[PDB]
Amino acid sequence: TQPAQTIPWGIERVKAPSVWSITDGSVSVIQVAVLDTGVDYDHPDLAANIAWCVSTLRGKVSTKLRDCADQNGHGTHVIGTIAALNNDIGVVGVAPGVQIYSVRVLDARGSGSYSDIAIGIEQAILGPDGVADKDGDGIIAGDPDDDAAEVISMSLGGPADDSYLYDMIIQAYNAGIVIVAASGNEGAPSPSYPAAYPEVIAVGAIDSNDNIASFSNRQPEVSAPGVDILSTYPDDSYETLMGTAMATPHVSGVVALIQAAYYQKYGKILPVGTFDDISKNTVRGILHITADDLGPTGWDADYGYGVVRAALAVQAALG
Amino acid sequence: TIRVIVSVDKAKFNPHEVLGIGGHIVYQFKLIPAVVVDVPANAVGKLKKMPGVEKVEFDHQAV
Ligand SMILES: [Ca+2]
Ligand SMILES: [Ca+2]
Ligand SMILES: [Ca+2]
Ligand SMILES: [Ca+2]
Ligand SMILES: [Ca+2]
Ligand SMILES: [Ca+2]
Ligand SMILES: [Ca+2]
Ligand SMILES: [Zn+2]
Ligand SMILES: [Zn+2]
Ligand SMILES: [Zn+2]
Repeated sequence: TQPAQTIPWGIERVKAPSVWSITDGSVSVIQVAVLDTGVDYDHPDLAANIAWCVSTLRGKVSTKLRDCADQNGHGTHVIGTIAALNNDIGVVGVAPGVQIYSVRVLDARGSGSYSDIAIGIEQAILGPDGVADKDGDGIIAGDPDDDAAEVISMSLGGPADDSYLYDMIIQAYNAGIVIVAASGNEGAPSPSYPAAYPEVIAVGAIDSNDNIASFSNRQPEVSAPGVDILSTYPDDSYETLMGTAMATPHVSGVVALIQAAYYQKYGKILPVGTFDDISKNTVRGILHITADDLGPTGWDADYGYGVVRAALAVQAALG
Repeated sequence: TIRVIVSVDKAKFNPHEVLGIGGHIVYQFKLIPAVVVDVPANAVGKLKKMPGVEKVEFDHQAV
């Protein structure tokens, strides 16, 4: 039997609930692709937002449920942080009405290969129809005629850089898609890849006293709740975890909210923007200037621009 | 066998010919000119000189 709904502190922290009266993310053209261990697809607090379930493990693309299910819990938890439903049970995500493409690129261990991950990105871009730009107009993310995700969320990272992974990230960036990745968990001076690419938002982790977590790789672009994160977990349950894997979906939920609220108002999505951005004209510029500036002023190596805040980002986007 | 990712010149490279060096194709990317291939550990040098092969990269694991 299911617990009554609670709002995990991290959702409160990124100022999501005050957005939901404008949008919960449930604007038709918007999808979030979660590249992870898969998803507990019948989870009562997730089922209704899972729009597509793909797997790329071992180089072999599969839409079979045996293949797409979460055998770990890591992807179920992450996904619940973006998109657990706003109802009577369990938890609630940053964007509790957004459609999710669960793209299974990590195995039963929470570990995955670069080549499966790169296939995963291509699949997020292609969407279930297996075509990127179906009408050949150049618009992919935000084109309601295509089925590309507008957000790619990667709670994974590794120390190695390759041009095949790098070129896939340029493809997603050029497709107009916001890429979000965990900075990593080694307490290192800089982020893991792909978080470290200029096309990708590197996300670091804070705890409930707003301190940066000791394990969070430094030099992120933004930071988010990532210690003591309650979310969904198999089978049809809940668990509390820590890591930059937990911080990353908070930032992807905020992005979905921006793009969903902007589309709803303007019938187009915002451009992605740059790692440097401080304008109000791109998703990343808005994320930077509306982040809660913790530590030294402006960008710092612990928190990056600061803790992302949906309620101000969205106000700024519609401003 | 090891699994590598070959950056290719579309108009020089033949996926059917990696069999020549003991290889087979795993996945051909649609959006990037690259192909995931499985090959004998000692064929990497041969693979590197195959026609249409521009770069051979190795696979890595992420947590
Ligand atoms: Ca279940
Ligand atoms: Ca709920
Ligand atoms: Ca498509
Ligand atoms: Ca299009
Ligand atoms: Ca179009
Ligand atoms: Ca879309
Ligand atoms: Ca700061
Ligand atoms: Zn993890
Ligand atoms: Zn093989
Ligand atoms: Zn490599």
